[PDB]
Amino acid sequence: EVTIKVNLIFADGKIQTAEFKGTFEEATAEAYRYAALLAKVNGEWTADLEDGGNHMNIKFAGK
Amino acid sequence: DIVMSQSPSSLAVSAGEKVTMSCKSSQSLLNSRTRKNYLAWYQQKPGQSPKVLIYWASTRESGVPDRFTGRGSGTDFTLTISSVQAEDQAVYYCKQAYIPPLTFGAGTKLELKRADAAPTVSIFPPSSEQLTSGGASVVCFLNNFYPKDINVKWKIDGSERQNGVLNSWTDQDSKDSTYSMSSTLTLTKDEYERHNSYTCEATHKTSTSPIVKSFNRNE
Amino acid sequence: QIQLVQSGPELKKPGETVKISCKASGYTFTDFSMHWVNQAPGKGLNWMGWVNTETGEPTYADDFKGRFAFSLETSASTAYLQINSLKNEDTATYFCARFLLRQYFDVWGAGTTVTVSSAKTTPPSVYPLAPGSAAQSMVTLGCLVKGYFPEPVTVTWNSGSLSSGVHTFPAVLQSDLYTLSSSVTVPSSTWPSETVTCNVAHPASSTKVDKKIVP
Repeated sequence: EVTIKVNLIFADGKIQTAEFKGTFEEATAEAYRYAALLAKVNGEWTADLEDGGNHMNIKFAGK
Repeated sequence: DIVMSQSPSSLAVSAGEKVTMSCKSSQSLLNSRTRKNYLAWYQQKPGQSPKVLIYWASTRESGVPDRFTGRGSGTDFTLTISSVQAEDQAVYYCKQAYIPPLTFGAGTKLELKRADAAPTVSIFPPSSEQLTSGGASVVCFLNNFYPKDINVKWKIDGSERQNGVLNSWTDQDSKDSTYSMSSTLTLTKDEYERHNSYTCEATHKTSTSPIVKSFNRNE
Repeated sequence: QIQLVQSGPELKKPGETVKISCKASGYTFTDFSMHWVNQAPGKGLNWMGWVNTETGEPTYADDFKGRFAFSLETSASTAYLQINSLKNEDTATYFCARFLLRQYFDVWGAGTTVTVSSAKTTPPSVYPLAPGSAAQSMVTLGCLVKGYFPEPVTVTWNSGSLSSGVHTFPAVLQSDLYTLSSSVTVPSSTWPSETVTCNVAHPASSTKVDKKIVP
């Protein structure tokens, strides 16, 4: 049981933050699925890990 | 038993922005017969009972703001708030009623992001009524600040004090979306009187230097 | 005013039994099934099961077999939840709710909190918190409520007429006693010209104290 803290960075620069809980694997997986959900409107994305992997930045290209 | 998985666990968003919450069921919730997905969304604010927003996966209850929209079918569902407001600060739960037992998701906590705000700090010496009882409680309020992260530090005659301190934090204010905190330093009437300077220092990102509030017993 | 009224908070020692009520008002009781949902402190919702308000037949979720019973008093349009052999983990808020054909709860009771503890019921001490200075702006006043058991205590200012700019903090437990504080910020003009007093109520001890904040 961990908590992955995510920065959802959109094309316009605005930022939303989220947290996913569970095993490091599932919580990370949830973050990626959430990104795909948001991609349908925010565009393609890239993700980068930090904080020993606990922190994550997801940047959407927009369009 | 149908397991309901909600994500994210919590979301922080600025006013007026779009919010998306997801809920997934371990198995289809679509009632092939009535052709309706038995999935509902409930909103619960601090201290209150839950309140339905959406049912049949996408039907909004009368009176619920049209900024709330439910979508999905089968095992994947989403609840969307088109332009979030302070009154949307709460925990959201999806619930399936396709096959007993009815089961809820763990919920998604929704919080607002706003402009930083320094805390308003007020210190209060023990009340004569309490001292007349043999106890001394020094209270300090750090009100309406943002972000929620803040640290408090007491000092009796210029020296840090840590034992006898109780802190409490409120949920995000439903009006200005700020946070508040209370810190009580309890000492014996004897301890209290053997000292004169009492200080409450608040450290918040809004200032490089802590906001200090104090009083002198001799005054 | 269609509603479900639930009985007040309960304080019980482990091993005891408790029976809470849910009185229907404003609708045909037997037209809808009544469900029970509970919630542990700071946790999510858990479905306990339901009862047929027509026949009285109960249906329990697995995590609630054995010590939980759903009953009815049809003549009084009231549903009951009785918990036997109370355990610490039973400490939670229990809600009753009306279930509709479209598979969702449209009416909820306010909830009945059950506290399982051995701690002794204690009245709270209410201390006023007046500012040390008198500058002139916004003025912050407060009220300290400490040494009481069990939850809860209600705090209002000027009998509820003063609600804006109020911050009543969640109580903190220490050695079987709770300590709570409430602050209120008002214009320097209003106070101390106009009276300002907190109203603290602790039903568990039939305590109802009013405290005027004097400079």
